[PDB]
Parts: sequence; C-alpha cells; structure tokens
Amino acid sequence: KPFTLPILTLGELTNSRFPLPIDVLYTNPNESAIVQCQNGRCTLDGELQGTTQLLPTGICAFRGKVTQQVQDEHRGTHWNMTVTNLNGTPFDPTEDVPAPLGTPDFSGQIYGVISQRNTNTVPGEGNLPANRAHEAVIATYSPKFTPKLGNIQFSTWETQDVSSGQPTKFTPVGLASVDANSHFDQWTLPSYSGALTLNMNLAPSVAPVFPGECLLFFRSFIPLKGGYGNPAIDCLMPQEWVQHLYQESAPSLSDVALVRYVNPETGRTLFEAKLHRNGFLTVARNSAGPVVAPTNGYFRFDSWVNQFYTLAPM
Amino acid sequence: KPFTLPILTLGELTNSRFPLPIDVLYTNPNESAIVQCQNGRCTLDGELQGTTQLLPTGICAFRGKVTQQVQDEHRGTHWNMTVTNLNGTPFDPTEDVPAPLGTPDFSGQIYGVISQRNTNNLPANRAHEAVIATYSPKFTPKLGNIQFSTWETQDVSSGQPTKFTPVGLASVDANSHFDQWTLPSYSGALTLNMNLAPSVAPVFPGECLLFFRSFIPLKGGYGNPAIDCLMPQEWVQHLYQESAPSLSDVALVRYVNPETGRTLFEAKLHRNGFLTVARNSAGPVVAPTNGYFRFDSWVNQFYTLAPM
Repeated sequence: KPFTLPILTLGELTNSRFPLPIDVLYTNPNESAIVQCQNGRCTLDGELQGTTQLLPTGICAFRGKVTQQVQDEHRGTHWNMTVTNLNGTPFDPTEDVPAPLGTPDFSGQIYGVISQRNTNTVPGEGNLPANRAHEAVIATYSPKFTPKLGNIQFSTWETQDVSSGQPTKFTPVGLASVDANSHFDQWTLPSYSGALTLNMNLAPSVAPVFPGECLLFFRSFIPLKGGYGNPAIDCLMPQEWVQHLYQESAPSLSDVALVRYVNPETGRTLFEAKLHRNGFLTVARNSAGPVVAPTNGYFRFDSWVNQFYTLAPM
Repeated sequence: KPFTLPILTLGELTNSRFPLPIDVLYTNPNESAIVQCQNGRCTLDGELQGTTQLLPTGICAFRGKVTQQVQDEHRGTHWNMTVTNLNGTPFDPTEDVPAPLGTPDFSGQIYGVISQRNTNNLPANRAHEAVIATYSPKFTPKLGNIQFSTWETQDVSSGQPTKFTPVGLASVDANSHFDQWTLPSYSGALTLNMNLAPSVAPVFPGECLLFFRSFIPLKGGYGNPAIDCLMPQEWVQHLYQESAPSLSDVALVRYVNPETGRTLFEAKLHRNGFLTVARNSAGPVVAPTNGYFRFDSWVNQFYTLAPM
C-alpha cells in the first residue's frame, strides 16, 4: 500500500482540534510550551491516538445526561453532566484512552450550545418529545472537569430550564473569553481525571530534533462570545488528513516522509517539509507567522527519507 | 481510475445537509414531495452540484457583515447581513450556482450562533443565539444578503465581520414552516431558482430512495425532526478527489458487515449521486453501525436487486 495525502487545498480543509476551517499555515519557532495535543493525532499508517475520533462533528463535543444544578459562590449556575461515548454507549473509564474520544484537549472556557431531547414522549403531542437548548460554557481547567471519570460541569446564565435525566448534547462554537481569568492556553492539557491524578494513554509530545527546523501548523481562528482578542487553534494535521490516513492504512517505510507543497498549476514546489511518522510536519524556517502561499496549493508525497534529511530553507 | 467508496462505517460518517453525525439508514417509499436537495450533491465522477461544497464546517454556514438593525412585527431583534462566499471573497450573483455554496437547502427556522470579530491592540468580539428563517422574503442569499433574528439584544455591531454557526432548528411548529424537501427561494419571492441540482427518484418498480438520516436539535417545543441526505459528506469528499469516470449509469454496491463479511443487503448507486434499494416499507434500516457500502460492479438499467 503506497503512501498518499489528500489533494484538498487549504480552503477545503478543516481543523482537527475544533470545528473550524483552516485559515493559514503557521509557524512559531520560539514556542516555549510542550506541544502534546490529543485531538488530530494519527500516525502515518492510520493509527488514531489520544482522544482522536473520525467525526468532524465529534471534535470538542459531548453527549450525556444532567444530574444536578449547583451554584458557585459568585452566583453563577453550573450543571453536573455525566458523559457517555459520542455514540451513546457508556464510557468505560478503563478504556485505554485519556478521556472519551472528542473531549477537548486544551485549557479554556469552551463556549457552545447545550441541547436536550427528552426520552419520554407525549401522546397528545403526536407521541413527540419536549426540547430545550441554551448557550453554555465548559471550563476545561475546572476541578469539576473530570471526563475520564465520566462527568463534567457546564455553566449557563439566566435560565433554570435544563432538565435532569434527559439526553443532552454539547455543540461547540468557540471560546467564552481569553482574558486572564479564563485560562486559555491551547497547549495546556486538561486534567482529565482532575487534580492530583495523572493523565494516561496520551499521544506523545512532538518536536523538531533538527537544528533550524520548526513545527508547521494548520491554523484556525476561533470565535469569541465576548471581550477582546483574536485567539487561534493550531492542529498538527487537518481532520481530512486523519480520515484519509486512517482509511489508507499505508505502512510507514521510514520515520520521515518528504513532502512537497506544490502549485498544481505551475507544478512548482513552493517549499518542502518533513512529515514525521507520528503525524506532524516540520519545516526549515526561522520566523514566526503565516506561510504565504497560493490558494491552490497542497502537500504531495515525494519519498521516504530519514531524520538526517536537510530541508531547503523557506 | 477504478471506482471506490470510503470504508468509513455509519458511525464514522456525517450528514452533508447539516453538521450532524449519521444516525441511521432510512427509507420512505410513499414520500409525496419531490426530492431535490442542493447540499450533499455530487456525481459519482466527482462533480459537485447545487450549493454543495467540501467543508463540513461550511454546511448551512454564512459569512458576511451586518449592515443595520431592522424592526418588524415579530418579537425579538432583527438584523440585515450581507453574505459573501465562505472563503470571504465577494459572492458573484452571476456564478452558475443557486446561491453561495453552503447555503441551507430547506425551509425552516435555522437556529445557531452569530459571532463577530471587529476589523479595527486586540479586536472586540460578541456572539449571540440567532435564527434564520429560510422561507422569509428577506432570505435572499443569491442576491447577497439575508436577515437573522436574535433574542432581545442591541449587542450586534454594524459593518463588522460576521459568522453564522448552525446548531439546529428553532422550532418545528406549524408557523415555523419546517419542510426538509421545500427549497428556499434563493433570490426572494416571485423569483425562479436557478442552476439547481436535479431531482432524484427511483426508476425501477419496487425500488425506493435510501437516505442517511440525522436527527437535528431543537431550541424549543415538541418534535423529533430529521434531515435526510443522499450521500454523507465524507462520500462527497472522496468522490471529488477520486474523480473516477462512471462506466455505467448505476454501480451495484453491497452493505457488508465487515466482521462477519456477509452482505446485509444490496443497493444501486446512481450516477447522479444517490442510492436506491428494493424495499416496500418506511423507517430505519436496522443494521450494525459498523457496516458500510462497498463497490461491487457497474451494471445496467435492467438490473434487479434482491429485496432487503
């Protein structure tokens, strides 16, 4: 089975860490933080890792049931939610994953909509269930965010209309805030089992080992409920690459695949990158910021090489 | 290039008409309405049709700018927004498409979130729940603008980049006019829709359409509304990239339980991008979620399917 990448352009790709279109290719060589995201993780031979699952709709989504309302001391309202697998089967905490697949992989206040459709139906209404939906926020840094243990909290404002014991869905939309008290850090993992407990079954950290190389990201800008900022989420590979690699199941012939970013019209190679076996890109670039490239560009497999390969500078 | 389908299971597929996972396979042989949806339309050789585009995030999404607030008789606050192409380039009304790609293809009150990030050292932001009534005379995406409503707020800015993220439906009551097979009037009242993907139907006696069905969330009220697509979004992505020539009008496909390796049933995959089966009943197809369709062979118009 030979190795291929999708021929989709940047304008035809979506983020694997949040439901957003890919906006630009991006580098930041001076990044201090360890890069160890858990969504959008897939080895080149098709092995999904971390909390990665195949559905674009699954990314940062939750399914479950609400158990109780609790106020915080600052008068906000919170709801305890038990969570299942996204397909509705019970989550087995002993499954060899960090948390249910699709769980958010960063610290922050994730803004979205909670919706419910009741199990019980009303004969007088055509045997049809009641429904409700509201804006909600999930603080992944909260001590009550323990998805590996099978439950989390979400907050709402000005409503009591959330039902207990009824099927509940979280649809992610963006971030509530990126101010200091909102603790947004895209590279800081949640404590999936809460404080004092170690995260387990993590996808490994990724880094360039090669001098003058840096990680290359697929970057998307994420909406905000309010306040100031222009937050971004960077993924190692787009969701469509995850879908492609998984289906392909192509054996990796070496630890590194040389790939070319090509302008199909001219046929010219704009630049080269290393696609590492664990599923990430590095380039020879010494600056931070977007990569300016024609809208018709995409990566194409060239050959299997090794760690000692020297890329041409961007 | 020989013809292939993705090996993704039902539990690994998403709807091409709304951003939802596929829940079940579904049939309804006695459906009165003409089936002519415009999203999730792709020929077997990879040609996108109607308003279909490749992004899962693009389906029933809008991008544009709010121009001003509008008053009318209905409760809540209302806003006009210009809409562009999803990639932010201006929409050219002369483009040979029914409306900007990703535009909703059905009548109803679509519930979602409007968000803004100001153009003019950090920009200001706001987001709110919103509803877009696709049956409204002010829904004119082909002309480059639409209207949306919000629950009482003044906190929407004019002249700022605006995004609509779809979530579900506001309601399915009689006055909310939900009909998944009724197309919007893309250019407004009294105007003909143009450049439509064609209607689809079974040609063969005893055959019916097979749909990939998703249930769609509701802001309020009673109901269990569903959206049916001809092919899932991953099939659109795959067919588009594959670009495999169609050797006949119909491809025979098998629904296999890969684990047993047995064929649960067979279907016809038509050149225009839709499935038919020999079934005489309505409702879900009860099958394991790990099943998937596999290409068998190209056949002809006279091929007879085994009943399901």
